Amino acid sequence: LCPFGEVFNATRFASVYAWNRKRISNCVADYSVLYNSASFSTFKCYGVSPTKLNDLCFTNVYADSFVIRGDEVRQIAPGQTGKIADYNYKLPDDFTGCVIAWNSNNLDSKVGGNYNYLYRLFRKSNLKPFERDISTEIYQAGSTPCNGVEGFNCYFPLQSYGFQPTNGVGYQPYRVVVLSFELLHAPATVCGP
Amino acid sequence: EVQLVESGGGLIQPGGSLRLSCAASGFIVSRNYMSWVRQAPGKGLEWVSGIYSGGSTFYADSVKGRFTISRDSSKNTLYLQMNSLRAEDTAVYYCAKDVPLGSHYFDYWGQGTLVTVSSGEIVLTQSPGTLSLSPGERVTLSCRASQSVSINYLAWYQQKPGQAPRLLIYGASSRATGISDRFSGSGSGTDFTLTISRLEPEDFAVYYCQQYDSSPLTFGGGTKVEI
Ligand SMILES: *[C@@H]1O[C@H](CO)[C@@H](O)[C@H](O)[C@H]1NC(C)=O
Repeated sequence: LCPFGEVFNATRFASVYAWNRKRISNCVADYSVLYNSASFSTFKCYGVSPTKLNDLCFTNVYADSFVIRGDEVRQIAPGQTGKIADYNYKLPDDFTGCVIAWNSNNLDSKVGGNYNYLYRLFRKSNLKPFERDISTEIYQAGSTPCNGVEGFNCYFPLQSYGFQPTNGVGYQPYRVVVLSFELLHAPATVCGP
Repeated sequence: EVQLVESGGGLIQPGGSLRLSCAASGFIVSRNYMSWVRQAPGKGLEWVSGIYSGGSTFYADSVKGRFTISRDSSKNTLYLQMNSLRAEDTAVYYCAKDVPLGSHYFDYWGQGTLVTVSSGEIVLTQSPGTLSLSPGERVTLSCRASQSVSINYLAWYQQKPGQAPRLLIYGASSRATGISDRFSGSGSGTDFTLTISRLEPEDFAVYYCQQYDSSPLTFGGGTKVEI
């Protein structure tokens, strides 16, 4: 039985800039069960559907997961741009899989603010699909080298969401799980019922 | 320090095209977020286009497909190519340096260049429309939002006659650098206020609020304060 519980029901989620990837392999999964397993505000599949995923074995099944704010969930979709798609987590233009999200204000916000979740704000270029950038080097926005010092034109590249329970939905935390699927001339070990 | 200087503009025939440029000092253009903002007599202050540090570009719906924002690394210059120009594009255009929080506000502005063409957003409502007071008096300006601005992403600008806007308040209550302490912002949710405690002749200006909670960023209509 595939360890989707470990992904979806994890107690803590990754910051989007350091998004987690769990490889799924050598197990049976019930994606129709997954679909109805909770209230998901987003459950969008590209090239597949839950009903049809149960019918096939796949080769490379990945579950990526992270936290972003409500207004950014739209960026976890093929062809999107924005700080999240460009500098944190980028889906390929022709992605095969499912994007699943739910509001996690009850878990990830705190009175006084959760500043534990981070996103990359400054980057000189955009991520390739499924790329991860975990560097924390000072971003040099001007012509003078920074040499590890924060200050003027020298920015720490990450910024925090400040998750407070009284935030509007657009600024409330959302947990996101991205399921990837490939069918190759390779062993296919993640199967349905 | 930071300097933004537009060139290009002028009088163009409807459907013509035109390129604005913005030479910047004090930061590398191709590494920062930058924007174009325009001021038309009818539509007031209006975001036009933005470019990200990594190159992604964004456009207001009214200009999408006609305008192109770009930059030249070698010249430290931001550009705005305007094609298929319409009468409604008549405006003073500002290049602006973004503070990239929420949908962004602007701590540095260019000088403004006039272009004349011949022949779901949060709405900010400003009250009142014009005030006339004497020096030393206290004034409070209202900004009401059509939706809650949940983490106080509301800025205030001062635009003196013939000048670019100048940021006074960000985060609803934080004063920008060098701003006098008799400017005071407050409020939350949908109701924000700017208070100027002892009016001085130099305070003669229009005051604009701007929400950076949601995209696109939007400005209030302005309250003119006459002294
Ligand atoms: C998460 O936990 C609930 C309750 O224990 C369970 O019913 C559900 O199937 C779990 N979700 C997944 C994806 O395993």
